[PDB]
Amino acid sequence: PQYGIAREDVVLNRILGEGFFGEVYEGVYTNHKGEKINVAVKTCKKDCTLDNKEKFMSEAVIMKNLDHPHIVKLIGIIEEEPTWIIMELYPYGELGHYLERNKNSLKVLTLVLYSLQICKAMAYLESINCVHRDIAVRNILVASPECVKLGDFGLTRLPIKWMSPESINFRRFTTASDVWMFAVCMWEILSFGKQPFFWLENKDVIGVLEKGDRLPKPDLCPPVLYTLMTRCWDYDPSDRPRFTELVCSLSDVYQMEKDIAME
Ligand SMILES: CNS(=O)(=O)c1ccc(Nc2ncc(C(F)(F)F)c(N[C@@H]3CCC[C@H]3N(C)C)n2)cc1
Repeated sequence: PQYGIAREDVVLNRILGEGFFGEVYEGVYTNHKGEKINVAVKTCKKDCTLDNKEKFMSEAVIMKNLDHPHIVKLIGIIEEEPTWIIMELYPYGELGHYLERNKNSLKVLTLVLYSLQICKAMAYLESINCVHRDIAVRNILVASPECVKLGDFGLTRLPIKWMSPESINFRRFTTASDVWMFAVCMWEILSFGKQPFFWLENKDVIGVLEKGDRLPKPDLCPPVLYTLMTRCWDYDPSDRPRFTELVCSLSDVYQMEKDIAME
């Protein structure tokens, strides 16, 4: 057998966009069985520090070990020469843009479905007490109109407007902080990709939160779902639902929204 991937197997065709560590390219990987897979090929800047070259790899190896239908798929790794991380390519791009573009067609059913899918990826991460620091629509890829995948990165310049009080105040990041951030992501989804607290500056966020003030319900967000978001935004992290519970609740909301739309 010829397990793993050879640099021969992979051709670069165009720029995709800059990733945290370096440019990412669109290309085509040719299978062990001759199939052509479209791929996003991540690279690390040649001039970056050893600590950065090591984090790039550290993240890669974790992504290699993760296996969830709603987390971006790592196909392989070429360590040598210019290191290439070969990910599956998701043709529809980032959820936030996809939502902005399709805001007049998307039904609430689908928005709840994307929320549920991300919540399942998070319940998996919670089962290993892996914390994801970037559960946001910019960092979720659209595999198909009915499938989203949580991004790699986030598995200075912090996403203040997505962070729990404890994160902002003490740089504490736990599962419960991820629950808070995940509800913010639900809010972006149900708002068709608006930025949370777009009407504030970063410095003003914590004070508003400390006041008990919260993102308001998006127009098309079901009240039941907003109540759910609201629980995820409990100031006290012990009082927030776990991800396993949220999967159950969101499953119910999803099944309800489905019934409503089919009849
Ligand atoms: C939405 N923007 S776009 O330029 O149209 C586009 C933007 C991505 C894509 N596919 C795409 N597919 C897979 C991946 C990933 F590497 F698996 F995560 C990916 N990563 C993005 C590329 C560099 C940054 C990272 N984003 C998610 C933060 N991207 C296809 C089109």
